[PDB]
Amino acid sequence: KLKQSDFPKFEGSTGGWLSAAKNEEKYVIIWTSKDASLFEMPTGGTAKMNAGNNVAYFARKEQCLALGSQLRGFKITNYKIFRIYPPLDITLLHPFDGVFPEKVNQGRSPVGKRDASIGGNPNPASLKFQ
Amino acid sequence: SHTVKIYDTCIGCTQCVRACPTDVLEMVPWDGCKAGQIASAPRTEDCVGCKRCETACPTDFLSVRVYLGGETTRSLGLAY
Amino acid sequence: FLISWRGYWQELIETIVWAHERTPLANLVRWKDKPVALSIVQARLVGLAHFTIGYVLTYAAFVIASTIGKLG
Amino acid sequence: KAERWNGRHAMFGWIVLLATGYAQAHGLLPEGGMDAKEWGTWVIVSTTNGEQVTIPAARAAIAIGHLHFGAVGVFAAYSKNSVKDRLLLEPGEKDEAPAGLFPALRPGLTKEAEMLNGRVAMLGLVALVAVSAATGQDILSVIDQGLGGLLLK
Amino acid sequence: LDGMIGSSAPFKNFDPLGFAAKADQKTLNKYRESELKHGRVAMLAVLGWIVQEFWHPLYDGKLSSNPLKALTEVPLIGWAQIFVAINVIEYLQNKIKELPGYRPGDYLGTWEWVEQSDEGWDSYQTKELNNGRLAMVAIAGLIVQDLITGQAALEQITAGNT
Amino acid sequence: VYKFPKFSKALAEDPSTRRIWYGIATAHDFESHDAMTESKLYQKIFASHFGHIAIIFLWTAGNLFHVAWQGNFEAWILNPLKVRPIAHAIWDPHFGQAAYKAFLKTSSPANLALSGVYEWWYTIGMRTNNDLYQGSFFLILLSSLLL
Amino acid sequence: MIYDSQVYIALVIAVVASVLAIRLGATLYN
Amino acid sequence: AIDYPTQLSLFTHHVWIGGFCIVGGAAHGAIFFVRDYNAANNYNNLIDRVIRHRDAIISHLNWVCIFLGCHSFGLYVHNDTMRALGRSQDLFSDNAIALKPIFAQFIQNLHTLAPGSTAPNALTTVSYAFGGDVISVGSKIAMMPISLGTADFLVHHIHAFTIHVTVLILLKGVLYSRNSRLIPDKANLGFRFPCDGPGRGGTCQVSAWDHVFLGLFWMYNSI
Amino acid sequence: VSFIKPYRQDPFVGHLATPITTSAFTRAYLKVLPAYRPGLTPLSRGAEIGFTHGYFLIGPFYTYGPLRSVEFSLTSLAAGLLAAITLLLILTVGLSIYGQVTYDVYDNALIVKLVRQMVGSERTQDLPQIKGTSELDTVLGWQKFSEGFFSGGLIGSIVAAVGIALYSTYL
Amino acid sequence: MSLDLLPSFFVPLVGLVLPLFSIIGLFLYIEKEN
Amino acid sequence: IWAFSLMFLFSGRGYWQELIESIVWAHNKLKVAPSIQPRALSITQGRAVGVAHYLLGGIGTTWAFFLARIISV
Ligand code: CLA
Ligand code: CLA
Ligand code: CLA
Ligand code: CLA
Ligand code: CLA
Ligand SMILES: CCCCCCCC(=O)OCC(=C\C=C\C(C)=C\C=C\C=C(C)\C=C\C=C(/C)C=C=C1C(C)(C)C[C@H](OC(C)=O)C[C@@]1(C)O)/C=C/[C@@]12O[C@]1(C)C[C@@H](O)CC2(C)C
Ligand SMILES: CC(/C=C/C=C(C)/C=C/[C@@]12O[C@]1(C)C[C@@H](O)CC2(C)C)=C\C=C\C=C(C)\C=C\C=C(C)\C=C\[C@@]12O[C@]1(C)C[C@@H](O)CC2(C)C
Ligand SMILES: CC(/C=C/C=C(C)/C=C/[C@@]12O[C@]1(C)C[C@@H](O)CC2(C)C)=C\C=C\C=C(C)\C=C\C=C(C)\C=C\[C@@]12O[C@]1(C)C[C@@H](O)CC2(C)C
Ligand SMILES: CC1=C(C/C=C(\C)CCC[C@H](C)CCC[C@H](C)CCCC(C)C)C(=O)c2ccccc2C1=O
Repeated sequence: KLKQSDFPKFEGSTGGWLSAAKNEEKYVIIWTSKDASLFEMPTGGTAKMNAGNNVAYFARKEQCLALGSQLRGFKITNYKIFRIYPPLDITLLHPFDGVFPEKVNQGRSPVGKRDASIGGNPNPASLKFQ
Repeated sequence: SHTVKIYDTCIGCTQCVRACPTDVLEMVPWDGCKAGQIASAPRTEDCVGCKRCETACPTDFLSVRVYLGGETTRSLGLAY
Repeated sequence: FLISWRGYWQELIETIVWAHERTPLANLVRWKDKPVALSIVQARLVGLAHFTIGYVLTYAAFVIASTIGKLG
Repeated sequence: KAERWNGRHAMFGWIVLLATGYAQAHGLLPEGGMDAKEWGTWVIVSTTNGEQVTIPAARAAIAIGHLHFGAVGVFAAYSKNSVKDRLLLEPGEKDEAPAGLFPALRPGLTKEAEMLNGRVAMLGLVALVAVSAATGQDILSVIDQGLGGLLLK
Repeated sequence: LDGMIGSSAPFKNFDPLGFAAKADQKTLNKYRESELKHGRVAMLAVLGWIVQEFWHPLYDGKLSSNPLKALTEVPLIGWAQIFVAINVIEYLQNKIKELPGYRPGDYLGTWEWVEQSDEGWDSYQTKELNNGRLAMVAIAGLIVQDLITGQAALEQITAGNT
Repeated sequence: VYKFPKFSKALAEDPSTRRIWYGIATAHDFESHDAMTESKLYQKIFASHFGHIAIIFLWTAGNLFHVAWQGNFEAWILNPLKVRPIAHAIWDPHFGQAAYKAFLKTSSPANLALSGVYEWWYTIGMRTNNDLYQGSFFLILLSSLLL
Repeated sequence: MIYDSQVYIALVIAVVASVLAIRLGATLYN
Repeated sequence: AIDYPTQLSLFTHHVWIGGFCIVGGAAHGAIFFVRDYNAANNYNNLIDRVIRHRDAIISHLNWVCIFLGCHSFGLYVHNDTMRALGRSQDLFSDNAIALKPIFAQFIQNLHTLAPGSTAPNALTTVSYAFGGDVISVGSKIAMMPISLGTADFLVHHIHAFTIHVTVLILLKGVLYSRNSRLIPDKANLGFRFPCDGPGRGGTCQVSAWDHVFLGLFWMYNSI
Repeated sequence: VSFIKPYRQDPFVGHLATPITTSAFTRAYLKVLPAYRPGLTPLSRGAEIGFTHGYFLIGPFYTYGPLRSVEFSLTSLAAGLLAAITLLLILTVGLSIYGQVTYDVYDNALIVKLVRQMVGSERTQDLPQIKGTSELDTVLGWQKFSEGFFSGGLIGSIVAAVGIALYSTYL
Repeated sequence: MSLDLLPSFFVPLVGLVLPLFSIIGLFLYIEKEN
Repeated sequence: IWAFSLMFLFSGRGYWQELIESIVWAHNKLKVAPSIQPRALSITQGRAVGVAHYLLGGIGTTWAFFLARIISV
């Protein structure tokens, strides 16, 4: 019926990925579920989970993350999202250090932090021709 | 890709991180507030510019600021 | 261009993109630039340009034709 | 490449000018003007007082012949993979080397011969236009004078 | 006369003359193709016969409502186009016949979706076959009656030439 | 999808049609262009000013030439209160016979001139279709100077 | 009425102004 | 029938009420999809299967809307530009290229022949609009055969085009009320929200309410 | 039974296996078309497409043009033929520029294998990537396709004009 | 060639040929790569 | 009213909020700023006001036109 046994029991929708997620990048979300719960696809309609390993492919990181946020309502937490380039170039994305970004984990450095409030930003006229 | 900056007015309430739809922001250790945490933007290449992050900011004039910049298929939200 | 804003035109463009990508005899032709809806500022500019050009053209036509046809 | 193509066209057009002079002299080249009722108002040239002067039918026929030749050229242009000599240079191809002041004196059906004859024909067209503009006669009148009278006879 | 679709209650596996008891699978596929084509053509022919009899809007009226008479009144250049269209359709059907998993009368390729056919699918195929058979008998009767009597269906019925 | 917004690398990397749209609308915002200095800014503005004045002079020369060639300036001189000035002739293949007849003025369909150039040029002392031609020639020369 | 020579030389001078325009256009860079 | 103000007012009022109520029905369908729609309870049913191929529906409805608008309105514009160019024989008129509504005239003929043939117990047609005699009360016309020509063809196709575009806006609102390729979690933002932000190139009016707003505009146009 | 299933057993594609996308009739009909017919060089595909397209393109121009005639007119036929030929020229120009800006390949179905085997550590998009393996997806292939479209369009327009004249005269 | 033939020579030339070549050049330029 | 609608349909909330800022400054300068802080209409409410005014104006214009025309003749 389906290419892989771990795919959710989805009947296919004309809202899945397109030619872009065959030559630029595609995103895969994996998770393990205790029950074959019925959930709503980020793209189309209702799909059925597998009582075990579940693997879904999407065209955007936002679609995978919306599916994962929906999974949290099913008490599912072990979901992990990967980015796949045109060949099998798998990169773990969402649980980047194994801890969700909302929980503080040691080993993270601040990126994009300014040691002042908004009012300390430089005047644009002094940022001309650089 | 858009630019996201975090300012030391951060109170570490995590509402920005749990509102990001593309996993751009994360909470990192800090010593400038009671919570001991500050938001970070290490994955701005996935930033879409929806500005949900600063809609959930409780600080007075924001501690996370999104500056829209060059566009990308990821930042434009293109599924095609 | 002024009343209808973006977001409503991005999803429609996505539907058109799917239709083009999933139809035979036209799959042979594909765009190089991904078709997207006009940006918010661009949409405001285009609506303003249409408004102004239509305004100027209709009033020029009216004033000229009315003067010519009324005063011989 | 451009010089060679323009020389070929100039030689062919010297032939065409001779043919046009012959046709005008020998009772060919249809008479009158185009039918505005048949071909719309775009063929009307002027309305002096109640009569519509239209484009001459001879001009229309000559334009149709030139359209035939130009269409042949356009086909050859969009037929690059099947023609012996292309119109434009391929990426990588390098322009043949300029012939110089005097191309090599190689008689026959040689590149130098065609090159020299194309240059001569283009110079002849330049001289013909210059003579017509300076003196003030028709192009065919200048060709007739330059052939003694054997063309418009 | 097999586990083939088309066996109905009045006469199950109706092969009184034993045409299928000796034929192989290829000949039986040919027989099913012929039966289905005849049935479809006959359904179209019966519907056209009746509708033409009581409605012929095309050709600015004219084209006498009696069939087998309008057959010799069509401009004969519209006959050629109908012939060519039928020919192109059957060329496409021939091309279909070499597709893998082809079934005798299946030009929609339902074998792609229908694996482990149900009873509803078999019943609908039998419905199509039975309607085609009834239409074959009906069109044969129509043509024969119009030949011997000269009146069309609703004309002969209306007068009472029964 | 590259090399069109030569002045902006951020736009040239846009994979969408937005790059083409924004390439048009940011072409004259020289201060926002990539690898930009003040000297280049003023020099480019100076050259653009020269091209603009050339465009203005070419436009005026075209008006003069079309009044001299297809107008009725000389006829309008002798009867300025009854003769309607003509801007330029019309050649449109889509015209019917009725449109040709209605727009017909003297020898060819033409547009009445609503710019008031006839009165302006008459006031400053122009009486011949050869005076207008001289002005067009001189203005094209000035445009060449500015370019 | 202007002559053919008058219009022709004005067209030729206009061509020269065109070559000067592309030179300015190309000098203002791609 | 002879009180023309009453007839005109009644028709216009009832058509306006109908258009408003139809837009409201579309709005509340979208509201149901956002709020009261349960994905689990609707596994592989009609609602699920419609959402699963919403792209195809919306794309083909888009093509139909473009086709109908191009044709109807551009035939109007072609008539306008042919008249402006003095080419009266190139119009889409009765004395020119003619588009006779033959299907509607056939129906009109069928109704005026119904009494005695298909409605044998009828003495007169249901309405004189389909054909018959001119009915006048006090020298004022009550009803009369409404002839259909090329002018009615164009305006009827204009009606079809406007109705199709209104249906397009409202159906796009209903089907894309829960999710899309832009916003995969649009249902979490509710039925009524202004946007998701300036990102993704701009996500104005992606709601389903903003579709009942545009559909209200187009219903006004159509009515 | 169900007549709609996920396309090629992939429930995540933006496509469906309906009785129209993947029906045997659709398969055969699209496989007999010049764009997908097996055994055709790109020049042959272009020639057939151009012939058919010019043949049906001369129709609307001749019938409804600015120089129509309820009777047969040589001027109307010439006008329609010229309009059809110029439209084919415009379409050929579009094809040429599209092929110029789209592909950089001269022999496909190999370069993909070469870069999947012998590595493609270059600027990519020419060695790697490469969408489609058809011969129409090359610079040479599309050029011959456009040439065939243009020549076949001219020939088909002329043939259709001749047929129209014969039908209007002898019928 | 009279002066009144210049409109019929130039208006089609400009208003049709110049768009075609300009579109060709602009499309080629804006679709270039690096 | 139909033309009035276009103010809400064409404009945006930020401009009106920033104008209300200066109006509130004047009120505070005169000690008459209301306790209920004045805010510009929300984006959705701005759209709703625009569409309601547009519909009212257009339908009323057609209403008056139809009624006057068909009552006069
Ligand atoms: C075997 C089938 C068949 C044949 C040979 C004919 C033959 C004829 N019909 Mg006819 N007709 C048919 C079926 C058929 N009909 C059916 C089923 C209907 C009901 C819709 C009609 C309704 C009909 C009318 C209303 C009229 C005719 C008329 C005519 C005559 C002129 C041709 C014409 O205009 O056709 C017109 C045919 C149609 C409008 C409908 C044809 C629809 C076809 C049969 C279905 C699709 C065919 C498709 C291309 C192939 C199938 C695909 C797939 C199964 C492989 C001609 C004698 C005209 C006449 O002069 O009457 C005396 C006329 O006015 N027919
Ligand atoms: C007069 C103003 C006007 C016009 C022309 C349109 C036109 C259209 N709107 Mg609309 N719209 C308007 C005002 C208008 N709108 C307003 C004020 C609003 C605010 C509420 C909207 C809100 C709106 C929405 C929400 C939607 C539309 C849609 C549509 C399209 C329907 C499909 C169609 O007919 O395309 C065909 C195009 C036309 C009929 C326009 C004229 C084209 C001419 C007649 C033919 C072609 C001319 C030719 C190409 C010219 C070439 C020469 C040129 C290059 C020089 C169409 C483009 C729908 C859509 O996206 O399309 C499906 C849709 O969903 N509109
Ligand atoms: C959609 C609207 C529309 C339509 C239908 C027409 C129709 C027409 N115009 Mg027109 N026009 C329009 C809008 C429209 N106009 C507008 C908006 C303007 C102003 C800008 C004009 C300005 C205008 C002028 C100035 C002139 C016309 C002319 C014409 C006529 C000839 C056009 C021509 O050469 O056809 C070319 C047609 C084609 C190349 C074919 C296109 C259509 C094909 C048949 C579609 C086929 C689809 C097919 C069924 C798909 C299924 C295939 C199957 C195998 C699966 C024709 C009657 C001319 C005239 O005088 O005629 C009287 C003329 O001079 N028009
Ligand atoms: C900016 C000034 C200007 C403008 C707007 C026009 C406008 C027009 N001219 Mg024109 N013309 C002008 C200057 C101008 N002219 C000058 C200076 C000359 C002397 C050489 C002519 C000689 C001329 C002739 C001989 C004819 C026209 C014709 C026409 C009409 C059709 C267009 C055409 O065929 O152009 C053709 C124009 C030329 C061959 C001359 C070049 C025009 C100038 C020099 C270029 C100006 C460029 C401008 C500043 C910006 C260019 C933008 C570009 C990059 C896209 C149109 C009304 C035709 C007409 O009357 O039809 C009824 C016609 O037959 N013109
Ligand atoms: C300055 C701009 C301009 C100009 C000069 C023209 C000129 C013309 N248009 Mg046109 N048009 C334009 C802009 C323009 N258009 C725009 C912007 C639109 C969209 C709004 C239209 C929409 C339009 C329509 C809808 C129609 C025209 C038509 C016509 C023709 C007039 C009808 C006639 O009597 O010719 C009769 C025409 C002929 C006898 C044949 C002409 C065929 C082409 C044009 C000849 C080109 C020759 C060319 C050099 C060949 C190259 C070589 C090739 C063989 C390889 C004429 C050629 C009509 C027409 O003829 O359609 C084709 C027509 O139906 N136009
Ligand atoms: C302009 C003439 C002036 C005369 C005055 C009056 C005449 C007139 O009015 O003419 C116009 C006219 C007809 C003109 C017809 C013409 C020019 C036909 C030309 C056809 C050219 C062809 C086939 C070229 C083929 C070239 C090829 C294949 C070129 C090539 C090669 C080769 C050969 C090297 C091989 C290479 O091989 C490889 C490697 O590919 C490929 C390639 C491309 O390189 C009729 C006019 C009128 O009928 C009308 C309109 C109205 C009537 O009432 C009155 C008349 C009769 C007068
Ligand atoms: C191309 C050409 C003629 C082409 C003729 C063709 C195609 C023929 C066309 C015809 O057949 C058709 C189509 C149809 C027929 O019915 C009509 C004709 C007409 C017969 C003449 C060019 C003629 C070109 C000429 C004369 C060029 C002269 C250039 C000079 C002097 C340059 C000098 C400099 O380059 C230096 C030396 C140093 C630089 O630094 C400075 C400068 C000053 C720029
Ligand atoms: C070459 C040429 C024509 C060549 C024609 C060819 C090849 C035709 C080939 C054909 O295949 C076609 C195409 C078609 C076939 O059906 C016919 C044939 C025949 C088979 C004309 C040159 C024509 C050349 C001409 C007219 C030259 C004129 C030169 C002049 C006036 C020179 C003046 C000066 O020399 C002085 C006087 C003093 C100097 O100091 C200053 C200057 C100015 C340089
Ligand atoms: C003017 C304007 C405002 C400001 C408008 C405000 C603050 C409304 C003020 C309403 C007053 C305070 C009450 C209404 C007073 C009227 C006189 C009462 C209505 C008339 C009756 C007859 C119904 C917005 O907030 C806005 C938001 C989004 C898009 C466009 C706009 C916009 O155009």
